[PDB]
Amino acid sequence: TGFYSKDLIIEAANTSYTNAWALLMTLIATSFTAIYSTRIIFFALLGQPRFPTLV
Amino acid sequence: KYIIPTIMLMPLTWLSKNNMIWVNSTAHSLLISFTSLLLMNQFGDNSLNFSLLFFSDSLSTPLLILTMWLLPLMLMASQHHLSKENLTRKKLFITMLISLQLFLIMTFTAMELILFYILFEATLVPTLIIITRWGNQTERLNAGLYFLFYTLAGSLPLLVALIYIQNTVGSLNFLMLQYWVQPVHNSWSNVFMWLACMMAFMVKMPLYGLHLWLPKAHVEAPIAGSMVLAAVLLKLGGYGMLRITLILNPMTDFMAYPFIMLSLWGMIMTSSICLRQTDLKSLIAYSSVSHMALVIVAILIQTPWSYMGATALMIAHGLTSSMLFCLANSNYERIHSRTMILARGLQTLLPLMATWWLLASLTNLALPPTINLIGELFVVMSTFSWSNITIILMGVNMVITALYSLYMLIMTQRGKYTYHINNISPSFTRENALMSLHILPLLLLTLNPKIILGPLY
Amino acid sequence: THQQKVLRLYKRALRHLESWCIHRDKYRYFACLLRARFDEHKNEKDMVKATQLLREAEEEFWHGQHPQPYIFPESPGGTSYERYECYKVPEWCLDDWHPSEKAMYPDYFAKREQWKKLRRESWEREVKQLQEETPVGGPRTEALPPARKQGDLPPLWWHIVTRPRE
Amino acid sequence: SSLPTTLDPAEYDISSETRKAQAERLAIRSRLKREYQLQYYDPSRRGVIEDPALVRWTYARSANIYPNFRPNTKTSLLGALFGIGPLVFWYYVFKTDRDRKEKLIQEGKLDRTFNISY
Amino acid sequence: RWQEDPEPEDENLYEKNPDSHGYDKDPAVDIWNMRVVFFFGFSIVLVLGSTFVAYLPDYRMQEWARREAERLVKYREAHGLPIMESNCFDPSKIQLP
Amino acid sequence: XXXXXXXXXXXXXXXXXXXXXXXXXXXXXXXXXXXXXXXXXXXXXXXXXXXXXXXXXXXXXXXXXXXXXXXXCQEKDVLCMFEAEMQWRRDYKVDQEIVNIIQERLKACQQREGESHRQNCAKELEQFTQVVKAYQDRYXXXXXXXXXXXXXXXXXXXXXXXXXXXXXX
Amino acid sequence: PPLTLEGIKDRVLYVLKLYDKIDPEKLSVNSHFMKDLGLDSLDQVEIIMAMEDEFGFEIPDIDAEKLMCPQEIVDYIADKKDVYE
Repeated sequence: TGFYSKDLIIEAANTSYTNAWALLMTLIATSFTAIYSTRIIFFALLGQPRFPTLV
Repeated sequence: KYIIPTIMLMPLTWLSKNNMIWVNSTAHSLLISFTSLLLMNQFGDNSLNFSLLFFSDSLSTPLLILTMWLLPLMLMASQHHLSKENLTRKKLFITMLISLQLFLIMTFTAMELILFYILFEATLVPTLIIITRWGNQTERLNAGLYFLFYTLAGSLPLLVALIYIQNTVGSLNFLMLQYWVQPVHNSWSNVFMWLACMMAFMVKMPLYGLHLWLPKAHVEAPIAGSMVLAAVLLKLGGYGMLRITLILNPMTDFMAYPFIMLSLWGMIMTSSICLRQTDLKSLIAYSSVSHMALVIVAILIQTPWSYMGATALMIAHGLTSSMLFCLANSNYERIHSRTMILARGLQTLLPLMATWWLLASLTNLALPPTINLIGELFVVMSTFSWSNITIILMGVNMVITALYSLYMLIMTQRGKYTYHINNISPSFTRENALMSLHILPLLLLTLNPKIILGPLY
Repeated sequence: THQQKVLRLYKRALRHLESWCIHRDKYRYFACLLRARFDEHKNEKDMVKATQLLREAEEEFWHGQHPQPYIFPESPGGTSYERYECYKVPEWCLDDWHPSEKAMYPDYFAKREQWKKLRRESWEREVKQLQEETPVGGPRTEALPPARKQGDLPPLWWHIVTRPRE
Repeated sequence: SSLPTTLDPAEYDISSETRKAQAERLAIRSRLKREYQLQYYDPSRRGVIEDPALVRWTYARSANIYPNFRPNTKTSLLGALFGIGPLVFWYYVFKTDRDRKEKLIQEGKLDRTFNISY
Repeated sequence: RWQEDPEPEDENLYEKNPDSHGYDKDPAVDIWNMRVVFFFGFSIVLVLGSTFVAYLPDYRMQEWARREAERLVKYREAHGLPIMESNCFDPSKIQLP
Repeated sequence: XXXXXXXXXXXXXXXXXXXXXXXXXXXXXXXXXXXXXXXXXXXXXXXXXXXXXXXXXXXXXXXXXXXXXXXXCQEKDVLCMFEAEMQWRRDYKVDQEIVNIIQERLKACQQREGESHRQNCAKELEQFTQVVKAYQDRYXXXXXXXXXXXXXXXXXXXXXXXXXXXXXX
Repeated sequence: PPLTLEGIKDRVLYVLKLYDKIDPEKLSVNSHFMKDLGLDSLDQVEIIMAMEDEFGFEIPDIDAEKLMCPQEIVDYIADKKDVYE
């Protein structure tokens, strides 16, 4: 469902008369989506458990 | 029909026995307030005439109904106070509140400039006695002296102004007669003629300058937080500005231009001081300067939109600020010092009052349309037609109106109250009644305030 | 209080180390590296050099000072539920219960009457015991424990010996 | 506002004459605490106590208007420059906007076609 | 020393003695005052009063002008040429010079 | 009715050509909810109409015409001006609500076309510009709060400016 | 989750025994870490940090000086958390 929402914004924004620097700044942010999502997976979920409790 | 039932309320208190008093003064005023809403709400094409000029009529006055609504509401608040005092002085005091309301009925109904003025100054004497006696704090005499020093030095210039106009052009008396109005040609002799008519209502309608009249009367309160509602009536008592600007001088408003500018900083700098101050009553007293400054900005523009916003704001402030003083009364009767830092903690002791704190604080802001948004929004939309830059100044005020309400809430939301052993009992039946009888008329005016904001609406 | 200054700096260093590291095995490795630093210098007695090392300990601690510190559980101040989930009704409100409503749960009402009677009777003895322990004019910083505690009741308890909980 | 690093473990005397002064801090602190403790743990109190530190705190802001400011120095005139100054500032802002608007009404019409308001 | 002034009074009952009260002195009169006559003005002036605030007082020709305007729109469009507004109050009056 | 412009004719007819599935679910619910509570409310409205029977006539709006204008009454006099001030105020209250009808005509223009909106209509936008411009220049909109004496001065100010422009050109 | 007086004596003892700094026979319940158990000045802060993280980390530096005996440390942790009625 991200393809039906997010991917249609990026493809439309490429064909424009508007600023290139404004377009290039958003293009880094679209690739930036994968890093913070893995900061929920790899850090908090995945790997060795780090929950500090006796039980 | 409003002459000699309030005058018949006078012997009621004296004749009634010592066990009663409060039961008679309230019940025989609520049915009188019912008749005001029954008869005065009717209007034709223009302004009517109820009788010959002893008390005249209504043109844009639903503000008369508000005074009749506060006719029993002041007696509700002063119940814990004046409970340990002499029974003869209780009979003396209620009559002084009645006499205030007696002249207040007269001033709103009478469509004169001469009869209005002498009964406008007849509200000054009862308030003086009400402030200087039963004052819980020291130096209450400064609140009494400056009450008549600031007002009378500005209002006695009306005698040299009003009589001068009627000597030149017909007579002011009937007002609807006064359409012989010649346009003011803007001369140096006419400069002080405009100023003397305005300066009388520059004191009771607080600007940035000559505004110290108000907070001293509230900090050195007449009675705890009970007779402050009469001082709220004195704020809206400067409604003569609606009549003077419209009738006496419509052409020359070049001198109004600096007075809007003086009240424009009476919006920001009067709200800035109302952020750090320790007294809880003073945090309502300085906020009441800014909300009543809105009217002074509005009237001097003289556009039809501003009058719609102003007349709404006169009723809006009369029921919202007075409600905030009732919350200050409930805190002062338990702690006996109005320090905001000391009195800290709701819900732990006062669960039901906390919801009433919200319905009174957030009304300073523009909520879902009660009467305050309807009051403010028309004024802001009127200032844009005057000048485009106004909303930059007006927008800062919209931020600090949130710094009015939430700062009053947060400093009472902080659950501690470690030093407090008192405030054990939550609330009396009459205590919560003050919270309801102030807010529910505001809640009923959400539906249709057509009979509130009505100068030809 | 030089011994307290070393302990407070070391306690802060351990709880700030967990914010920089990710895994528990890496936390143990860096803690032993910190143990190699502090234990070697504390062994010998120093008068000027010990204070010089403590002022040098401000550095490294300030180079790595703010990565948003891991104050995870209910800690005093900081972040994450400092004084939260607290209704905290005091004993002052527990006395003003209305009739025809205070009758519900009579065991709590009957016990509280005995607690109030125990406090009112022992207050005169607590004032004598508390007033007796005085160096001259004012106290020299600290509480007053019971010295001649025959029957019972320390001088000064109600808020201290009657917390709401959590 | 703090200029260098956050002041907590920086700049302090190494157990000199300040230790005698630091012990004096707890002596006055406990003196005000013990009189607070005696007027707290009794069941027969009922009522919020005074605390003179907060009473004088309110008196410092509300009062002390004319006992203070009796030497009206040049700093008060600098405060007056922030007083009257902004009020005269808008006089050259609103008038310049009005003379821009009023000239556009008479010569070279700038009025709105659908302006029924005011 | 004043020898007459030192006599402080601090008595706030509220719940202690009357159990259920709005104000001090005489509980029988208090129920009749704080809970009865205050609430009759709370019922009549606010509920039966609300049928007079906005509910049918006609009020300065607000609904009257709707029936007046609707019949004047159809009249001056079918028979007349200008659309209800052209000149105000003065048709060929006395000139300025 | 009559005063309201309204649409010419409403179109739309059911096709149902492509696929079967379960027909039209909206039309199936339209027949279902027509008898569920739409028929019950129509029966209750008919029962309330039948229970009315005798009804009051009510003679509607009062006339009251002319009574001499303020322009006709020369020289200041309280007895003559009072009825003239009422006549101007009654017209000003009507002229306020004339704009409101044409305002609602433009509201109907936006909805009843939808897709076109600006390209079509052509009459409602033209009628709005004919009335508002007449309202702006004659009936206050610049003369502050309403006054009958000020309106005569405003009408004379527009007439003197027009006469000076016509004589020059 | 509810906490009992027996639970406080079981969780603190298991955390102390797992530390490997002191023998299980050397420290039982009342043997102090200051002199009896055989722990250093740096170890006192290390044992306090480990015991707090296991149960509920809310141990200030002011109470760390008072916390020396494991029997007193279990009582101080129960007093702050309001455990065992």
